[PDB]
Amino acid sequence: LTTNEYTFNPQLGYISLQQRLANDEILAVAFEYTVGGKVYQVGEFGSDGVDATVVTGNNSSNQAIITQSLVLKMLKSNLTNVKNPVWNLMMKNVYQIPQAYQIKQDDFRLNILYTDPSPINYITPVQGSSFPPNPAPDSKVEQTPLLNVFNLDRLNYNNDPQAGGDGFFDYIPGVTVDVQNGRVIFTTKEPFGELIFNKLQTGAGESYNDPTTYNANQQKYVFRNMYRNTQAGALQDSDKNKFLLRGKYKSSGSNGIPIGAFNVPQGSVVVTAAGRVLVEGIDYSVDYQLGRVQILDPSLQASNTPIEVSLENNSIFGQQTRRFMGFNIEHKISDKFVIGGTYLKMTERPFTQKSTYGQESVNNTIFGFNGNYSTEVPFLTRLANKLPNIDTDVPSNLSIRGEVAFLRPDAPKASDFQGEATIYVDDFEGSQS
Amino acid sequence: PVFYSSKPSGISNDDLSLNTTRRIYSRELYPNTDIAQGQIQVVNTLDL
Amino acid sequence: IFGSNTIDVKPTGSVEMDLGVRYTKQDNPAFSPRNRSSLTFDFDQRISMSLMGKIGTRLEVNANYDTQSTFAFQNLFKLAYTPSEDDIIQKVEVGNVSMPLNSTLIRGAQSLFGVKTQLQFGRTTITGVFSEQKSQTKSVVAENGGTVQNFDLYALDYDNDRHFFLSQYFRNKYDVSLKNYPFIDSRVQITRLEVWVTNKQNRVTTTGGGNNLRNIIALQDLGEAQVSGVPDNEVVVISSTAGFFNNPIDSPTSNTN
Amino acid sequence: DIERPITTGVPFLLVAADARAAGLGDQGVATSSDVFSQQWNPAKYAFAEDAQGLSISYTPYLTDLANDISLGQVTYYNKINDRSAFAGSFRYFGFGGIELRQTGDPNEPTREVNPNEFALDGSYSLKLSETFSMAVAARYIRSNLKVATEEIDASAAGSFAVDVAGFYQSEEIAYSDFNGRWRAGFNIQNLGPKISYDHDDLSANFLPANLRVGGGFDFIFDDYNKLGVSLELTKLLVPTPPGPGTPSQSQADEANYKKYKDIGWVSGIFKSFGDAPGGFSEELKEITYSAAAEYMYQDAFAMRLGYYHESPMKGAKQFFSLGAGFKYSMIKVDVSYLFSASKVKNPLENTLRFSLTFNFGDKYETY
Amino acid sequence: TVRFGALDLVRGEWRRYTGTLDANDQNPDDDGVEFDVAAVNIQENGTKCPVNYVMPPGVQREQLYNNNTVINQNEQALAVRIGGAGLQYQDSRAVFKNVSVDMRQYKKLKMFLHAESLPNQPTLEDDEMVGFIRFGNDFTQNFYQVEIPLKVTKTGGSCSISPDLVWMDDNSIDLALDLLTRMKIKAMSIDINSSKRDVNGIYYPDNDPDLEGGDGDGKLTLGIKGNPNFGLVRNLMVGVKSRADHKDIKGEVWFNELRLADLENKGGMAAILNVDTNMADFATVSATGRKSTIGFGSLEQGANERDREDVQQYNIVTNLNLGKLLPKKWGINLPFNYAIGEEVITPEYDPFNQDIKLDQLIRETTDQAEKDNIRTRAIDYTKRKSINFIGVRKDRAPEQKPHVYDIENFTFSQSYNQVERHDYEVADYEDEQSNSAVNYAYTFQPNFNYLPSNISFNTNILRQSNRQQFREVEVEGIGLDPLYRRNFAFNYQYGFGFNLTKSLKLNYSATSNNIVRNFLNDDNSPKEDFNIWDDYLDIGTPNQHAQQLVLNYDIPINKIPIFGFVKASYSYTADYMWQRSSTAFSEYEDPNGTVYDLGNTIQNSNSNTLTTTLNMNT
Amino acid sequence: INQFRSNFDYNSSPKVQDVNTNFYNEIIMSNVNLVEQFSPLIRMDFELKSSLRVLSEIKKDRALSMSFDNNLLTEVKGMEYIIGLGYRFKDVIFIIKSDINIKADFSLRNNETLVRYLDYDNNQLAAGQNIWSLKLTADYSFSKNLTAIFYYDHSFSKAVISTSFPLTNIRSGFTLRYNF
Amino acid sequence: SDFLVYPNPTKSNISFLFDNETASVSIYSLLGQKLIEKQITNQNPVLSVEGLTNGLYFYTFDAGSLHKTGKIIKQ
Ligand SMILES: CCCCCCCCCCC(CCCCCCCCCC)(CO[C@H]1O[C@@H](CO)[C@H](O[C@@H]2O[C@@H](CO)[C@H](O)[C@@H](O)[C@@H]2O)[C@@H](O)[C@@H]1O)CO[C@H]1O[C@@H](CO)[C@H](O[C@@H]2O[C@@H](CO)[C@H](O)[C@@H](O)[C@@H]2O)[C@@H](O)[C@H]1O
Repeated sequence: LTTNEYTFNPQLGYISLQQRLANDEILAVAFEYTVGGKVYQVGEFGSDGVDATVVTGNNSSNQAIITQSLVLKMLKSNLTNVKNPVWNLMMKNVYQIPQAYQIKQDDFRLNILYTDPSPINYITPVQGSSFPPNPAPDSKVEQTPLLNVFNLDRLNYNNDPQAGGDGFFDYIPGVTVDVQNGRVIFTTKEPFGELIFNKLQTGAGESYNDPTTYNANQQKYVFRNMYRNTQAGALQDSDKNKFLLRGKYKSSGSNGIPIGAFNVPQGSVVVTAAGRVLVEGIDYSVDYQLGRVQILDPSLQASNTPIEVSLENNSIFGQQTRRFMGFNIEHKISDKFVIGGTYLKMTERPFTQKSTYGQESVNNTIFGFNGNYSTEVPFLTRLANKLPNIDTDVPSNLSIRGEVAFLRPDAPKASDFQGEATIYVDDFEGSQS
Repeated sequence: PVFYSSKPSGISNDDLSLNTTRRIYSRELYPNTDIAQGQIQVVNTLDL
Repeated sequence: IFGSNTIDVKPTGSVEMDLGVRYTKQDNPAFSPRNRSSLTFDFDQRISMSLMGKIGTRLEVNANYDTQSTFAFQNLFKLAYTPSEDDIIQKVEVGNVSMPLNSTLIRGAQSLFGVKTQLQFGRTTITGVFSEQKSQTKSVVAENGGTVQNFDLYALDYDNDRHFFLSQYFRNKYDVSLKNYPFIDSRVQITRLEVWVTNKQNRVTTTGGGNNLRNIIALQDLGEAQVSGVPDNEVVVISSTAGFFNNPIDSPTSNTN
Repeated sequence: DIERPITTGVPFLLVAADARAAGLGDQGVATSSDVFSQQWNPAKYAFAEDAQGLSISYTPYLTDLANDISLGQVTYYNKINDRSAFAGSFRYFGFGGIELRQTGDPNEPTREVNPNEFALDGSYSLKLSETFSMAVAARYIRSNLKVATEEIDASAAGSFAVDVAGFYQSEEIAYSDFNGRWRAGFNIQNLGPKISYDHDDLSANFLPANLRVGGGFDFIFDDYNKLGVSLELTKLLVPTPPGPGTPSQSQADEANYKKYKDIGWVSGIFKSFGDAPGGFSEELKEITYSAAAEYMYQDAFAMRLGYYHESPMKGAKQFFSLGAGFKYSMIKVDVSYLFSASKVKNPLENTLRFSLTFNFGDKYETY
Repeated sequence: TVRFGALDLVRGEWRRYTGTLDANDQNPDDDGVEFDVAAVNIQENGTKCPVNYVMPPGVQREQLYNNNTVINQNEQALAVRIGGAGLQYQDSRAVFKNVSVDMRQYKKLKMFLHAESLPNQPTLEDDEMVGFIRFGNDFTQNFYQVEIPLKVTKTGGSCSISPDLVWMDDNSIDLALDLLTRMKIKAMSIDINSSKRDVNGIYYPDNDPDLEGGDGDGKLTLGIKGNPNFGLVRNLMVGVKSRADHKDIKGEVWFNELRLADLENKGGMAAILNVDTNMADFATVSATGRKSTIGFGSLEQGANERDREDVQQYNIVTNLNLGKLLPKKWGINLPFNYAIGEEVITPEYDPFNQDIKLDQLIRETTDQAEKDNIRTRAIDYTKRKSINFIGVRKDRAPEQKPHVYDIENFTFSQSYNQVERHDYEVADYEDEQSNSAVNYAYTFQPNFNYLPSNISFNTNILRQSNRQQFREVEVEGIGLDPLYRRNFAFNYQYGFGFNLTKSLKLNYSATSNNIVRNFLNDDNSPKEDFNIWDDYLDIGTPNQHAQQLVLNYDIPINKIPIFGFVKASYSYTADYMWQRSSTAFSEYEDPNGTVYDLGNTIQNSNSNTLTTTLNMNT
Repeated sequence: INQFRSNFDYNSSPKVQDVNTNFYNEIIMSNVNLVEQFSPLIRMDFELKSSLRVLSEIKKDRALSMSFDNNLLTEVKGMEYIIGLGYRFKDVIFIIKSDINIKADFSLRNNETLVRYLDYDNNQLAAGQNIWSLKLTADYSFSKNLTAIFYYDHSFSKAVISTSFPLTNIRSGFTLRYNF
Repeated sequence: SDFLVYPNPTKSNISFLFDNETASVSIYSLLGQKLIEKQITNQNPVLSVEGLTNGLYFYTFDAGSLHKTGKIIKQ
């Protein structure tokens, strides 16, 4: 492999390939490392190994060819055996953040939750028993956040150690995080196995490698079979996969918010800062061709407020045909008073009479009454003129915009089985490839 | 397919009707399956 | 019904029409003799025209048909019939109509294809539309610059078959060496590393870092010494370890172990 | 839904290639004399106003996914006398081009495969009377929708077809409020031997033999405003496969299918009427229809609405059509859009069909 | 001669569950039960020997258009074959599937089941094999189980049976999920070791003498194990159980069309009120008030995308030009932005149990303390408050001479954002941020010159203070220990550009970042009541310091009238960086107890460059 | 040299020979590359007075790569002949008169990848390519708007190793372009 | 190396050579839409069509703004 087909951790001693080896591919290594002044080598390199071929003879009639092999160390075997130590060399504590590329601190939050059935930031003992008494300060499980339980939070923002941590994932770009590939590495090789087993251990009579001796608290939280067995083989143990790594990461790259579409329709972008709709000419600007939204409001840029940007992108392929119909009344009560009665109906036409889960069709209706009232108030202008050093003549304005909307949803009659809106959890046609 | 489409030399129509040399159509093996017009209509069985 | 009889709809752009024969012949013996050659008719069009104009000073026509991109937001067609202001009907639009609604709760669709009509009863403005929508609504959340992406992995969904410890020594040293991170309690500094995989590509090239292809005998117990808290059979596959090791128990991984 | 539809080869012959007819609800058998009038009714080429004309039509397929799949058409008509005309069309349905390769170098030789299907037809139309004309068309159909691999042959399947058409256009008849004009037309299409995709005697598919009968009327206001209302009925002249059976269990199904498939096209034309347990009222369901209205202003702007309906139990292709046509100097541009109304996904939805016709030569009067 | 018309390796989406389903045997890899899972479709298995496969009554083949053709898509069902020695009395065999199904917007869960005897085997009798679904978080600790005794399709004569005799209505599962909710609420009071639970730990309301009417379904048997959630079904399993006491049953069971029906189409309401006023270009007040009910949403949102929560929010934003309160002769640009707001979100479904509506759970609790706990842990409250003094500067006079000591060069920016939240996770989450910045930028305008061309210097005091206390979702009496994150930092960068000669050009810059660490005790234990404004103008110990120097020289050798052609151009970029090691290094404590200083890091960099033209002409 | 390293075995220890009985080297590498490129070897570009412009260029390339892991010489050779002819026939009569622009592009790319063993005669042909091509195109303006182009592409790709198959491609026909 | 699909008539995966920006490939494959929707990255471009069926499939590779479509062949 070339140096661009893998990376490795020079201190912790593990390689990370650029391509997954999910088949009979064999992985073999030869490495040389240093411990202070000592140098150790574990395989045969091309430089110091035997020559590839030794030839004994003059012409092709009497020549003898001897092709020799390099002796390397096996990391992945040809035939998968989980009862072998070579199985243990694969790291099962690295989690790829989905589609993350260059995760940076202050733009990355991680948390560990126990979903059973709701996301909970801690662990309760099995009823009828309790967690081990008088734990070490690093072995606290009772009333302890799960980042502290799995040793992913023991440092403050500046990576200095703190007593109970700061409640945030410890972002160390060489120990717990892989910046260039967006991977999170745990500080233990089996975090949901031997680590939480040791946290919950009530005595020396329980051994991690003998699941018959667990103390009814390890029988619930210790996910041993995800480390002793393949992922497909660990799907059998259904009651253990309850720990959820939930988080967010912020991708900016360039200056502006990438709305995820290009050549968006004019006026199709709506930006809301904190429940209020910004003005497209004042608080932000839109570059439609590049699909960028730049926030021009000084107080909003440095505000940490989550800005929601909604856009109608027409670069879609495969979406069902959407029938949009409806009307809009614009009664004008006076020269400064408007009443509207918008009614809209959006139906979808499914490709098939059967709708699978996720690919659901909508037959929604939304109707609303709105009212706008804009006036000039010279009283405010005169009051401002009463201020010490203000004598401007620009008129003051007031504007009240109310709106009420009702949404009556439905499902299209096309996707109805025996007269009722139907969604197929499994029609059993997608199996058996 | 050259045996059935453009019959070669030394092959008769009796050689192509044996249930071991004859042509299999999908309408025989899959009578309920609908096949688009102009696509493959025959089953290319693997003979041993 | 129209202001005048003048029809000056000017077209612009280009049209291409290629007609010919495409002959192909691949000398693959595995093919049937009926597949000796493929002589097909190759016909293609590149209609790349636009059409702008006014009809009777009441119809405005604006169309752009270009068969060289995604038609959902490139192939445009707009008919606008605008009677006199005295009439009830103010505008009838056919084609790429728009439905801009100045309401926060109820959002209209900007990209539609259909009929849009507008009536004005003195003070009441009734705008009706019936169309098909060519776009999809998409929402993003941005905090301090760029967008925010959430992720929800589970315990089992780890990254497999990609990350490998280089030895049982490193595997059993990992936890203890990361006890007081960010300080790593390990003086190991891996200087050189070469990795060999199964070669299925069999593609020889001078630009892919040379052409190195060696016979490989990868051993499992190579460079293996014992471990303190780990039994030998969890470190080596050899049936008998009697007379196998020739170094102290906690020795670092090396060929001589 | 659809129960036992008729299985006919080369179905792309039944797809409207021109934007005018596709905007009139896929019917042109009785409309005004048109350059595109080769697929629908060649017999009105004798009534064309211009001496000769060329036409290029484009119908994209699956526009959202791929920009390659399409149905193009090139038509050329030329009337020599005032009684006759020669026409020739070339319809080509193509997937574009698949550039198949098996290596990674960006310069190794790639093999292009373009599975296509084209019909090249030529017709002669003679105006027997002053209001009635006939036409005979010969068509060659070739299908190359297969990709050559191992143990599969991609030889193109060919066939021939004969079309007989007739078109009657009455003189301008005045009425109480307007001076209208009557038109009628019939067309029997794709009368030819079975097309064999496997190049074998046993496995052959019928040609999509078609029968169109249509009639239309023109309301004329001020001699420069026209409103043409047309109505067309269409029927397939291919026997329908039997359903449950007309005697274990698979024995009856196989016997009925074999009996149906051992029927010649010449006999199949006569056998089309009936062959069902239902009566004449149920038999009449086999006819599809389409009604259209086209408004013409100054003979240079046209706005067309159309509605095409098939039977619920076969085909199930019902839709509305909008169309617009503009004439600048000698180039007529037509655009057509389709609003589906059937429970099955029409591949022509969200698709704007385009047509561009040039007309040149001397101007012939119309009776 | 053997002609393989088709030869494939077939892989399925439903995995056989290799593990016990009854707590008595515990070794399912025994009993000699040949348990197969396959699929029967109308394209291939339309001629099966026991029963020809036919679509269930009302099901139709999907029709698609590929190329001007109508293609009837395949119709398939999942077949499960139990043969060999047959099931034990209570042993069960099942196939599972990992999914993500939210079935809270649909009222009914329906399925078609078919049972038949194996050929050449003893006939399976009615109400012996039980077809069951089991869905939830897992298959052993948290699930709903819906069982139905199967009526065996009578065979023996013709293999082609009418679909209403293959897919009988007595075997179709039609389960209302509100029955599951009622069963869950009833089982909330059942102990985990109660006698009402069976050996497997499942609670069947039918087998409970104290419960009237059973589980409310006369055809189905319902059971619940461990507080599952059908608002997110992560695991779905279908299988067959046995009911024959002294018998081992063999048979084939088809499952088809597992669907959700009877959508809840009750709508929603929303209202918005925006009052926006401006006052003589001096004041601007914009108050927005929004209030939405459960089930509201947009047109494009489906069943699971609409709002399952009542939202009630407001937001008042005020802008003042305080600089206009002062005379314009000495212009002051002092904008003041004050934006307050808050939202309250009451969920439709209780955050605990995730699938019982909050009102229904509140009614069926009969415990005032617990009712208050539920109603309080449900609500999601958020309050934001922002104050901004960004861009404070004195505007230059129209006729004013630029000067180095002029105050018009400075610029001030203050920001203070506070967020107070509390929801199902955080009992009280506080986040205060203060950011004060002072910028300076002067540009000079017209042995060697020692007058810099431009000088820049900008400072920043960035303080972040998050307090995050998670809740005990059991009782609102204690809670968890609050977690404090503090990022008190003092950054400052500066630089200047000299043009010592017409050729030389020297650009220097230095950026430093210190961290304020006065909020900690003698140990590494953060203090609780340390305000963010406590010791503001504090410069902490340095944390990072970077220097950069850029020299550009043209080497005026052209003045020498021997080398008038040389165009030498030298460039020298020097960089330095000092980075403070974390306290894990500076105060490392070896296992012998000795404390070692492992020191910081220093980095260096040069960028020498020499571009010469050396024109040999002249 | 893409990557040279210092040898940890080149030290002061009395062990000075490896398993191959070779002295340890101070600097060790795996590959060295000699890349020669005539781009172009020649380019005769000349326009005649009859508007017949000719652009005939020959390019050559060698990519010797010596690998010390297996001590093999991977040699990549490339040759490319290119000919471009351009003519303008003046006033060709079909009653309609205009100029015919003839453009011919001939090409021939040879490519080889051998692996040479030093110890004996085992020259392996690892890869190859042999593709010649010819694109003729004649443009003729029937009017100010309508133009017609006659195009003819002919490509033949031989097999250097057996894993590749000879491929003949011949596109031909007409192209009518109309502008408004 | 602009954009390649190396094995077009494949009984196996797709190798999908392209630029750095990641991909959003999808498959519809003869009729309507049957989205596969993998998440090809810059240096791990391997698909999975080996199991679905045999036919001429439609793919829409998405490198951000680089929406390149085409047809693959399942042998
Ligand atoms: C089987 C297929 C036949 C195809 C016929 C093609 C004829 C091409 C000739 C261009 C043309 C037709 C418009 C074609 C537009 C289609 C473009 C296609 C685009 C595809 C995507 C433009 O004519 C128009 O265009 C104007 C250009 O601006 C012309 O201006 C002027 O145009 C030029 C003065 O003529 C000036 O040079 C130009 O300076 C001016 O400006 C005008 O004359 C006119 O409006 C003129 O047609 C003329 O050519 C003759 C040939 O001998 C044709 O005779 C026919 O020949 C056989 C049939 O070929 C038949 O057997 C035969 O019976 C019949 O006598 C007639 O038709 C004739 O009228």
